[PDB]
Amino acid sequence: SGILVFDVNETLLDLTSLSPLFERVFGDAKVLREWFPELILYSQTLTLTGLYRPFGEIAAAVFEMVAANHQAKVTPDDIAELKTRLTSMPAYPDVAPALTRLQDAGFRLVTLTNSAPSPAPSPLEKAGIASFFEAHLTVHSSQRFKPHPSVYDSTAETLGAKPEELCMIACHIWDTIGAQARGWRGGFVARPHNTPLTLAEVPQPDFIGRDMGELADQLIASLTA
Amino acid sequence: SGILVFDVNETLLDLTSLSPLFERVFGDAKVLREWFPELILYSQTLTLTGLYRPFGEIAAAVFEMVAANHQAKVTPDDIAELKTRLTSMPAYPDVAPALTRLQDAGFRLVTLTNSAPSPAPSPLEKAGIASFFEAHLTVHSSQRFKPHPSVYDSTAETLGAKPEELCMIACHIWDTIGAQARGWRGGFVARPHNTPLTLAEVPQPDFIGRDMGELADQLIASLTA
Repeated sequence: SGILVFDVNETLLDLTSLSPLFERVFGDAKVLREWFPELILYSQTLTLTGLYRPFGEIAAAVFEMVAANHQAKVTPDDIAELKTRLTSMPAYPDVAPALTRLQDAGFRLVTLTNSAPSPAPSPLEKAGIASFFEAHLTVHSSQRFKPHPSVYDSTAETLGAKPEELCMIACHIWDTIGAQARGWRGGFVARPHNTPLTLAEVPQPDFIGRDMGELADQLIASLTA
Repeated sequence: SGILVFDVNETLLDLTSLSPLFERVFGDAKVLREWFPELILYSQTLTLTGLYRPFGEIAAAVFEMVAANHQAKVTPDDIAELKTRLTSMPAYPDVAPALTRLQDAGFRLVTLTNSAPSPAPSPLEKAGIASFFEAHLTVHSSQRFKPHPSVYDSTAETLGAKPEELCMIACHIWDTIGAQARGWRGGFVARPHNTPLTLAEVPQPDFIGRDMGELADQLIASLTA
């Protein structure tokens, strides 16, 4: 049927589980929606400038920067808590059922994350959904972050797959744009606080679902059309 | 003496002048600090994937996306207002004095912006500070945004200048990182809600000021130390 390549943080695992840390440190859970795009921004800046550091180190550095920007106090224990929550986000309840149906439909399932290879147990293992996937790939071998082309290309090469066989699944349009620019298909799942970007000559996702169930429905239905 | 290459939006011109629009549309002026990094994120995503649209178009599209993320209504009026405000930000009071001091100390002054060329009068002309600068450069001919190396390289090329003669000045650490990776110096001015990113292996700015006056102190001091 094809190979479905899933983004992990926010797409499969619930980023809003971090909200209490932001509520406490900043007095405002909404700062999550400042910090996260700043993290992605700086990951792309390092990539563009020829620098690489593991994603989690950037996450901590950006948390400290955002703290400083809000004049909010941060301790070594706050950073520890950030690590704890970021590496242990629970799976949305729509995930295990959707992955089950995609497997039943004959799709091969893979993950691809900006996060560095993790000591066991990984975030996916802690969430109890790691075993759905035949491979768990990361940006390690590319030393560059999404949406750099090397990331998708090295993934395709690793899987022995052509672009036409692959579909990148994410709640981040930057990730689907990245994959589609390399000739993959893109499937967008509309997690809270994520919507597509409508901009001329920027590719729109091939599939859109309001949640993982609906996206899976569309992926499965497109097999019979 | 050297050439000082200034970022424009937020660095020289006051981005908080947009706050009332965010207050009206979102009920919360602080959404400025979610939209702006999303805008920079998407500018770098387009650059990484080989796509280009003018910065203002991205700004509008990201405004619409952030609005949708907040379930906030957006009208054509709001979009025209964003355009008007983004092209009419006033100069901070500290700018003209700092530029006068730097010019009188013998520095050559240039601007470099992600923003596309405008018809006259430019935002810098309207703000009354365009005359300090010998050149006004943009990423538009490069069709790539900061911090892509092409931006800084094509700038040095246009000026007929060597990297050792150039210093990038910005309140955005992504911009200084971009320039320093090309062997320019970097000068950071700490505009409200901007602070440096402390990350191993990523160069710190050569010069740091809490305002343009303090940064100019440091630049001027470096001439005879």
